[PDB]
Amino acid sequence: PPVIKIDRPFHFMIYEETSGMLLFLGRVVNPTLL
Amino acid sequence: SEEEKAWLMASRQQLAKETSNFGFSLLRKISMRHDGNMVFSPFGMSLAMTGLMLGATGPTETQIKRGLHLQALKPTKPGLLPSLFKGLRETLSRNLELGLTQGSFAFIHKDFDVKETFFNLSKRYFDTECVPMNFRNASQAKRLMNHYINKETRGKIPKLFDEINPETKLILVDYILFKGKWLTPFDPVFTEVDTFHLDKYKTIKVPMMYGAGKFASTFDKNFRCHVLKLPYQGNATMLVVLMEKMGDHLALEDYLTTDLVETWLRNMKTRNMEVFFPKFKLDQKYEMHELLRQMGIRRIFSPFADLSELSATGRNLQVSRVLQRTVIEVDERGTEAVAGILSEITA
Ligand SMILES: [Ca+2]
Ligand code: NA
Ligand code: NA
Repeated sequence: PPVIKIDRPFHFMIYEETSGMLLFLGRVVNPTLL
Repeated sequence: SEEEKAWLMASRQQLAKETSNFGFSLLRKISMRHDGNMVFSPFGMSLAMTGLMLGATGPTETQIKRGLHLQALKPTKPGLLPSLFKGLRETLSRNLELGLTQGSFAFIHKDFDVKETFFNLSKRYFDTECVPMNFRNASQAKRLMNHYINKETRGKIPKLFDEINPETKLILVDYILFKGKWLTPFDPVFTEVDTFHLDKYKTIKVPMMYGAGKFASTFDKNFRCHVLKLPYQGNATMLVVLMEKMGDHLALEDYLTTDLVETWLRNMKTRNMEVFFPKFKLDQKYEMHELLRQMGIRRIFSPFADLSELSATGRNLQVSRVLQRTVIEVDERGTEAVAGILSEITA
């Protein structure tokens, strides 16, 4: 079974799909701090 | 009537697309001065700048619209843009499964006379709650505003305000609160500390969640990045973009556009797979005064600012400060994210 392993820095976007409105946008380079 | 609905729908699609592009432009600017974790709300920023536009007029207002990538939005009607956020707010408020609420405050200095037409339009479009406030009593003003914002963010932003400029005449504050539940939750039993690579040399150990199920994903051969959809209930989703390679590689922020995002969505495939995704908690705040000037929004921050839709008498007002603060928590059940955006108006 395929795997995606998010074990390194990533970007994220939270979208509302009907409007296509981008609610939140960011990057995590280190998930143990703020 | 059917044609008005189609047209209002096309206008709303345009607003969303342009707000996404505004967001990517802003991320790029933020990343010039910040090398760590980042988060903010493109939607919240545009909604906040649109709130300000009710107070602004002439070139001051038009430059704001250009800055938001909203130049030649398909119609040229009075109140069109705020009416779009209003319409969008009423529909998003109806999907109860979405878990998205928003609101608006106007904190007004007790001696500062404001045009009723401003109150009327703000209430009409943003359901703004007006709270008179003595800004020459710094600590009282700070406590009252912080209580209000604390309540509406459910304690996720306890102290949006610290320093109070005693020349403040009005502070507009917009908040967005999103509580999403994953469509496929992570079972907390399987969450264990695992290796996360900070760069090519350093690793750290982080709480890593396990998910199994059908998930939509795709690999962009060009950037060498995996893009993964993590859907919530009520037709929202988190897109995660993961570069395989760490090193001298490409700054994704320099190429992030709606065209690119749509290319990824167009090429998604669904299949049973396992997802390992870390828990995280961010809390980021940015003064936007200077970044926004870097996107060409300038006059509103100058002594040429025309905010005469605001004052019952006399516009010698300007925006001294625009601050956003955003918190996000990701865990096995879902995502909770809250954004509070303030614009301070001074004499
Ligand atoms: Ca009215
Ligand atoms: Na201009
Ligand atoms: Na980057």
